[PDB]
Order: sequence, then structure tokens, then C-alpha cells
Amino acid sequence: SNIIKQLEQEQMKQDVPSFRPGDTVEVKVWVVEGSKKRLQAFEGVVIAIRNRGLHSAFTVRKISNGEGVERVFQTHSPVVDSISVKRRGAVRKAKLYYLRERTGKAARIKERLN
Amino acid sequence: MIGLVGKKVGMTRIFTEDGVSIPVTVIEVEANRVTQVKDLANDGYRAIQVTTGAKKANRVTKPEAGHFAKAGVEAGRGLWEFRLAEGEEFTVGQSISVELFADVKKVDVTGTSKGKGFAGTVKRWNFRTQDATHGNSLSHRVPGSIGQNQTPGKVFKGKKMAGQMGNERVTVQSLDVVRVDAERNLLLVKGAVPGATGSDLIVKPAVKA
Amino acid sequence: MRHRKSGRQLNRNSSHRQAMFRNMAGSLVRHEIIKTTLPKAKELRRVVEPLITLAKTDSVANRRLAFARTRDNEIVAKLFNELGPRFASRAGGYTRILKCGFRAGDNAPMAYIELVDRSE
Amino acid sequence: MIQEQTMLNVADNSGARRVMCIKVLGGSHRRYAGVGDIIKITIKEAIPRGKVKKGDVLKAVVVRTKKGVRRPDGSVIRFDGNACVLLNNNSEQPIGTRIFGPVTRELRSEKFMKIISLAPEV
Amino acid sequence: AVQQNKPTRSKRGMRRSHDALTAVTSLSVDKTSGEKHLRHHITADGYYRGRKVIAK
RNA sequence: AGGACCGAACCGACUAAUGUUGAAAAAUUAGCGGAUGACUUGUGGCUGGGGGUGAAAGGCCAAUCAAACCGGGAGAUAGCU
RNA sequence: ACACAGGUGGUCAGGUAGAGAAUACCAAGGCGCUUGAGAGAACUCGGGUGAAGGAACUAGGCAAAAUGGUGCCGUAACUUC
RNA sequence: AAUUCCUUGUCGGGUAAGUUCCGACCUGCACGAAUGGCGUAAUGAUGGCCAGGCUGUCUCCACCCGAGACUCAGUGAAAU
RNA sequence: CGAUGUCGGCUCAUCACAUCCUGGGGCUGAAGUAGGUCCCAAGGGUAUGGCUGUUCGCCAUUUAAAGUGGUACGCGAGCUGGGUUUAGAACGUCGUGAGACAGUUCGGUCCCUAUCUGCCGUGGGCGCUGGAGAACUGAGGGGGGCUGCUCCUAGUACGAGAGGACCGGAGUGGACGCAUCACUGGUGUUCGGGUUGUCAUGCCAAUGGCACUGCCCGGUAGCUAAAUGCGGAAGAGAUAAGUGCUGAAAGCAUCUAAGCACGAAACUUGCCCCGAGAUGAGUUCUCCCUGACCCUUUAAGGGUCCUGAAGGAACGUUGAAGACGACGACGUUGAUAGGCCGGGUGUGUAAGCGCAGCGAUGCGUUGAGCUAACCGGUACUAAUGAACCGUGAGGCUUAACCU
Repeated sequence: SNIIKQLEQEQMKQDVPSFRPGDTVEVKVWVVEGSKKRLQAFEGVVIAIRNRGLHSAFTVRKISNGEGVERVFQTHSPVVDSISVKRRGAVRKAKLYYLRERTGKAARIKERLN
Repeated sequence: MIGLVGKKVGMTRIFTEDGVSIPVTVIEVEANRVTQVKDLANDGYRAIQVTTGAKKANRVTKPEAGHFAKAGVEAGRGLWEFRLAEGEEFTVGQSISVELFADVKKVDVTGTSKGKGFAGTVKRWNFRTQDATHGNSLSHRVPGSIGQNQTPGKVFKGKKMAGQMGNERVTVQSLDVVRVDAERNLLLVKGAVPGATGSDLIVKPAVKA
Repeated sequence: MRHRKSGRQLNRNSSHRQAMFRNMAGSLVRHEIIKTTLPKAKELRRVVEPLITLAKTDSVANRRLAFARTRDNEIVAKLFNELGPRFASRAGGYTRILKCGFRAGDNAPMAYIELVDRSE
Repeated sequence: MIQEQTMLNVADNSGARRVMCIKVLGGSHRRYAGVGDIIKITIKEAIPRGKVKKGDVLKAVVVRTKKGVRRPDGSVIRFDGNACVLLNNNSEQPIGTRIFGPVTRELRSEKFMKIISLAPEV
Repeated sequence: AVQQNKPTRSKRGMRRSHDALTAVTSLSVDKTSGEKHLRHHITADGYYRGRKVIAK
């Protein structure tokens, strides 16, 4: 698959920041509303990262004014404009799906700081 | 028009500029090179026989090698044949490239599908399973009844029963061609085409309107 | 329907296969040539040859890592003391299978699997 | 992916608190409701002096699902809990005046424009 | 579930038309020992492709 | 204390699945009821065929029970096959 | 009837965890069940997991899933207390 | 009503919708007082109905682990 | 009656048309919208639930519609066993009673390893007239045909207004089918980790066995669906009902008698698949074989020697092919499988050692170690030289050419 490997890496964006699950992340996303092309922000804990080159996703979980939301993002989509890491987070797993069962003080991730 | 013989390289996606992922299948279409031209005056129908790829010298037999040697062409991995469309003209030894699809806008892709072996009627024919409990005695995935009673006292032809699913010619129609890349010899069509990776495809222009 | 799956099942469950290859790898390291069935030989390659390559690099973590697999201490003495420095330049291909007929008891296709030196 | 017999939460303040889906409208043998699809519901629980009382049968539109919606780039948006807004039965455009929680960009249509005029996110 | 007329010996042999065993079909001769063996197998003396192996 | 409670041995047999030319002429597996009592069990004894015994089902009386098994009357009789 | 997955009374009863003769892993001791080798189709049997939904199944929640310990708090109608 | 034919009686409760269920009425075809009447706490591998939880029961099946099934070697039935 | 299992449910159908929807059309007490009624039409489509054993029915909410029948009231060697209709028991009633009631109620064993036909798949033999390798045409056969809603045309036509089109076009759904794994997920007892009890490796540390994979948490490839692509068409021909044009018999009239034109999801094609056993066994291209000598009851006769081609088969390494055969790839002038190397992925920062802490533990080396089926390479191992099968120019007659 040098054809496919050569063909996908022509599309991979270069400046994707290094983040790992547990991190609070603001993701800025192009949202189109008719003619105006707005850019809105989705901040939450990374609970899952799939690395597959171009087909790399990451799931961000927010508790939005009420109930909880999980956006899975394709990392190399042109929709996903910015990824910035707000708070670096210290966890032990690789997929943090237990946090789907926890709210508030139980869903509280220590900071990494190294 | 005619088609070209490809090879299923696999699947990827193509992010558009406005952020719409398109699932594409990559089909490497090398130089299909014409080995025989068929006319009404000798065969009753106008068609070209092309070959593609390359074969080992010791693995091609003497009949086959004599055929490609007459054509004045390198031996490929197979011979295929395309029916011609009344105003088209090809010569023997002429090479045909993916550039032919630089106008076509939508194609039909024909391959052999993935062989699923002896399949039961729930996989094969989408029969619905009977109860998984409530008394049922050894008949969960079985086909049920297969016909009527004394009248007819036979099972009709083409009753859907279990047997070999997969591994047969299927044509997927009206796939949007996303890119034609004459440099790398590639054709990116939108969607899934039949076959496992590396399987030989046949990409023609779409006959539907 | 199996497509691209690797690994014979050998009419055993997973723990009996694991145990069986642990013993049979121990026997091939011990005696340097054993007679088994042809499928059990062909799976014994994929168990045995990784122990030789682990043995090509002697450290406490590889001795313990080759004692988790194989579970015998004489075996991880011969690996790391004899076989690992024996091959040492041989890149794969530590063992050959030689088909040798059929059993009498059940007509099974036997095969002698052996290490690839045995210059003694 | 809301089907019959499914208990949905209520996103507006119409008075209902917990509803059950009784049909998925819009086709024959249609199985699932979804992103912004209309269902028929019955009200299984209400607050004591809301506009809708217990055991009423009316329409609703699904605004959030646990299964989620897929965007055209491949990105999904799953919620935690299925939710609907109770539309009026005859001529739609819903009962309640507030809308709680977020909604999605796939109620961006004519009718549900009302629902996304409210609705603090998305 | 059981037959309804006894099948003949004709139909019986017709069914057994395929039960025939195929011969070996020719077994190969060793390079050094010059003795015969199945192909791709070792000989009775324990040679294979002209070199000595097992030796029990 | 208890025809007490939970629960093994022990006695049983409510459900399901398998089995149904069975591994088995009534079982196996997973759950199930009783489990100091009107309990359960070993060894011996007693009751016998229109008779026994029966917390009663026409149940049980040696894989047999609206009248055991064996032998005899007996080659019953059979306007029926 | 079988070298039969059944039946058969008493006696001895170690370790660790455990209330325990339950249960798990072990000791003494005894076994691997008298056809094997492959392959890894449908289908059947015994099991594991399952998106969203959660009895819509169905004669019927049959089956499965769930619950499950010890201590403490707390506990309604009704009652023969 | 373990009793009611007509009958899914009529009204009410539960349900989006209830021939079943609960309450009531009484025109009891064909209840009824030790072949007991009516109540009845506790009990029941008892019958019927409802709800919470729970789930592959199901929507609609998918994959996996094992034992057969399939191939090879040995033995080698049966009903008909 | 030396047994033809009988309701209902499930699974699986299949035909008829007296058509429920979709399609065409005539009359209308048809303005439009919506209808009523009748002719044509069988392509495809033609609910989910409450109650009840129920078919039915009533109800709730859908739908374009929820057709009517035949098929042993289709289907129990396909499933169930709720009902009817065994043996237990009770109620009401009948009988003095044993009992009895298609009155009611509770409980209650559904066997079969397929020989033949049929059907679904899949091979072996032989034929097709020398052998062999491929590519084909296509007789014929099968699959597929469903449809909503929104928008424009146009708030036009019609109508007093309310309301509201025909014909034509664009979009987007439902149900169904095919493919596929890029995405989202499921699984992933073969990968990594956490952790309980216990046993062992002498012991600490580290590991391993067993407890449903011990219980769990993630997860590669593959398979998959709830995932994502695509499909049902346009068009042509011959028509049904129907509408006509010209036109007599019948100096008018008249769609028909001569002649001519329209006309539907039905019909034949168009689309997809199988397909030369299509014994009517076809076509095209290519490849190979260019020896002698006897015998006779002189035949497309038999035999001996020498030759053994093209190719196939066997064997081996095997495969996104597979029950087995089959099919595909490769066999050393070689990446076919395994190993190995690099990468990726997954898990989540190994062991050892050092430091902090009384200790559990924490931190550093360290995103470390380990990584299955993945990807790119590499002859290290195994794919052996050979043998085997297959021959030696391919009948007769007639015709046209031998330029």
C-alpha cells in the first residue's frame, strides 16, 4: 500500500498538536449557517484517541448546559480548524470511557504537570 | 465506450475543501495494451482484447506466449475483452491509459465479490430466524418450510436455500469517479467496489443515464 | 469463514494449545530434534523461533521474559547460553521441518522438526 | 435510533417529563426515528400543572439521541440520553416555550426553526 | 428417513464408482542413497535430498 | 422452644434445555423444594391376588396391575381377519 | 443384557481463604475417562460479548439477564400481636 | 363468581389501545350455609393481573470460544 | 380405520384475478381539490401494537395501500403446543349412583441419522472426431421492476369565495436488494493492562497454573451492521381498454370491412448474473507432434522397437478460494508460507537500578516494555534433480479453388 500511504499523506495536516487522553481541549470547528461561515468552540476532556494516520479520530466529551455530549472528530478534516490543549491531564488508561458514568466530583481528572 | 482493467488497491477517503469526506476506492489502472482486434468480417462482432500487468516469463505457456508475441506486446496477467461502440478504432499493440476516464464523470465497476463459502439462508437470503427460546427445538436458524403439500409435492425451482454465497461476478453501477491521476496510474471512484484488495476490476463508463 | 486469520486451533482449547506448545518448545530446545505431526510442527515454528530471537540478547528482562513463556529454567539456560550465541547471525530460520511419513496408530502425517545447526 | 416503546426525556418545558414513543411516522414498516424525525408519543409522566397531562397522545420531534448524528466529514455527535420536544398534534410548532439542553444543526429547517431560535446551543 | 424400495446392486456400484484409490503415482529416487521414497519426504534410511538427516 | 428460619451431606423432583435407533427401558446439565422431623437410612421380619397395602393416584404388589406371575383346564371360544 | 454418564450402607477426613463437611486452589494419594490425525463450511448442542432500544417477544418475561456477604441506620398496610 | 348461557353484560380503575385483571351493580340460565356460608394474618416449586430493575426474549441479529457436522486412518450398526 | 396428525402462532412460500395501492381509460348528478361507477392491467408493493388460544373482531396509531381467494381451510420426517380432545382435581347443572355436559377452571411426554423424486450448492467421467492453452458470440434461463414527501412550474388554470390543479422538472425519504470496510460501532477466549483467592517456580522481587477467558478494562486483523456507496430508470418495439384519421358496404352516417396514427408499471427488449451437455456440443487466436518394421480371418485392423512434444496431473509452500473436490498464487533464474528486519497499531510510562517515604506506595531512567492475523522489505527455513499422464500430422464422400 505505498499507493495509499503516498496518497493519504498528501492530505494529512501538519500542525496537529500532541495531546493524549485526559486532556481538556478546545477544538475550533467551522460551522456554516447559510452564507456566513462561523467558527465555534467545543471544549472538553479527550476520552479516546484513535491513531490511524489520515483516519485519526479523537473523542471529546463536554457537559453542555445540561447533559453530556461526545463529539468524535476526524483530526485531519478541514472542518476541524484548531486544536488547542487547555489543561494537561493525568490518567492511567488510554480510553477513559468510565467517565461516561461519572459526573461532577467523581469525574475529576488530576493534572499532569510533567 | 470501452473500459479498462484495474486492480483494487484499497479504500481511503478524500477530504474536500469544504470538509466532506468522500469514501473512495483506489483502482490502479496500468497500461491496458490491446492484443487483439475483432471485426465482423472474421468474428461477427467488433471488440478489443486487452491485457494488463506483467507475468513471469517461465509461467506463461507457449500458446499464450505465441498470442502475445503475434500481438507484438509484453505478456500480461490476463486477457479481457471489451465490445466496441460502432465508431471506435483500435490497433493491436496500442496502449490505453487511465486518461480515457478524464471526461467520464461516472463509471461501473465489475469484479468478483468476496467468497463467503457455504452460507446458510440467514446470511445468504436474509431469512428471518425463528424463536431463540419459547420452546423451540433444534430449529433456530433453519429455513422453515420449503414448499406446500400434495399439490405440488415438489420444491419449486430457484427456491432460496443454502449454498455458496460470494465469489462471483458482480457489477456495481453508477459510481462517481473522484479523480483520474495519469501520473500514478490511478482512478479514485466514490464508494465500494466488489472484491478483496488486489482483485482485478473492470471499469467501464456507465451505461445508465 | 476465516479470511486472513492466522493460527491453527488443533482441536484443543486455548489453554491446552498454550500449554502444549510450551512443552513442545521445551522439548525442541532440549533435544534439538523432535518428531511430531506436521501441523504441530508448523505451529511450533511460530512459538519456538521467537524464543531464539529473544535469546539473541542476554539480559535479566529477557531471561524473565523467556521464563514467562516456556516456564523452565534449564530451557532458558540453553537459550541464552548455548542456542542464542549459536545462531547469533542467522536471521530467522532457526528450525527446519522434514516430512517423514505417517503414523501407524492413526495415519497422521508426521514430521521431524529440528534446529538448523545440529553440526554435532 | 428511537423506535416504538422507547422512553425519551423531554427537552422543552411543555409539562411532560418522560414520554414513550408509540409510532415512528413517515413510512410503512419504518423502524427508527433519529436526528430530527417526528414521532407519535404518549406521556408517561408529567409535572403537576403543566400544559400537557399524563396519558395524552401527541407528536414530538427527536432533538438528541444517544446513538447520535453523523456529520458529512465522518464526525459523530452522541448525546447521553434521548430527548424530544413535544410538538402540537394537528398543526405543529411546539407546545413549550423554553428548550433545555443542546440541539443539533439538523433541525435547521423551516418548522423546527422555532426550536433552534430557543435552545442555548447548536 | 428410510428407503422404500431396496436399492439394486447396480445403483450400489454406481455409487462406489468414485471410491477408487489413486496410486502413488510415482515415487522418487534419492540422490545419494539411490533408494525410493515419497516425494518431499525422507527415505527409510533417513536421507533427504542426498544428505544424511535423522540417523536413528 | 419450634411438624421454627437460611443452607451442605441426605431425601426429593418444580422449570427449561439436551437426550428421544439415548451414555440411561426415565437420565444429564443449569437453576428448584424439604433439610430435628408426620424426617431419612441399614439389617431382619410380617401382610398375597377379588387378596394385600394405600396422608387415595385405580397408586403400588420384582421394568407387568380396573385384578400379579407361573403351570394347568386348553387346541376356551372367535357368525371376525 | 455392555469394561453402561444410573443405583449402592458404614468408617478416616491434612493446608490456605472461609461460619462451614459449601466453594476456590492444593497435600497424601489417585487419575487423564481404550479410537486418533486434520480442517475451521451450513446447521445443531454448551458457552462469552454486544451499538440504540428495553417485553415491542410470547399462550405466558419461557429462557437468559439481574439481585446476592457482614456490620450499622431504617422499615408500611394488615395482623391470630 | 374455579359457579354467568346470552356475554367481550353495564359502569368505574389501570392501558395510546385491556375478551384477561381489580372495584361495583345484580336480570344468581344454573351460589348459599359442616357433600359447610362468608371473612381470614402467615404460608405456597399454587392460579390470574400490574409495576420497578434487568436483560439477544424481541426489533435483527453479529462476532467469538469450545463439542459434533466435513476430510483422512481403524472398527463398524439400524429402522426399511 | 394392518393410521392420510385436523385449530392457531412461527419460518418459508407459491399461483389466480373477481385489483387494496401504483399505472392507462370511458361516463358522471365530473368547475378545481376530493370523489362515485365501470372497462383495461397481476410488474412490484400490500402495517405495528392492546385484549383474546383464537382465525375473526373491536380498539390505538400508522400507511401509497394495509386486497380477495386457491395451494390437504399450503407449511408439525420444518418449529411451537396456547385451544380442542386421554389419564388428576374442582365448580355450576343432570343422574339414586357409577358417571356425564363443543358448560367452566387448574395441571398435563409432539420420535425419525433421508434410499428415490424435488430443490440449493458443488465436483468426477465421457462426449463434442489429432491433442492442448486461452478469449469469446449467444440459443436459452434467472434476478430486478415498490413508493412517499418537499420545492419549482403556480397560488397560475378553475372557482363567487373557501380552496386549488393537469402535463413537466428538481430534490430528499421509507421499505427492499447488491456490494463493501474508508468512516461510526459490535466482536475480537490468539494483543496489552488492572485485580481477588490459592498453588508452584528455594526465598524477596518477578512470573506462571487454576478459578466461566477467574473477574474485569481496552483493543489489531478478519467478519460484521445500526455503518457507507450503488440500484430499481430513461429509451425502443408490439399492444389492452380507450381515443382517432381517411373511408365504403348502407349515394348520409360510420375508428374498420381495404388502408393509417396514438395508446399502460402487464408483453419483447434495454439493466445485472448464469450460459456450447446449445449432443443443434458454435466461433476466434495461439501452441505442439513431420520415425522405422512385422502379421492377418486387409480392416478408420493388430503388434514390436524408437520416440514422449504442446500441455496436464501429481507433489510441495499456500490463498481476502474453500465442507471435500474445485478455483487462484508461487516452487530457487523464487517473496508462496514461516521466521527475521524496519514501520504501524494496541495497551499504557516493563523489569532492573536509583531517590523520597516508617510503610503501602510515589517519582527518575521512561510514552517505557510487550505487541495476533496488518504494512514495506529480506532467501534464514521449507517450496528437489527428476519421475507420471498425454504422442508421432489427425476418417469417408462430395463440392469450389490449386492465379
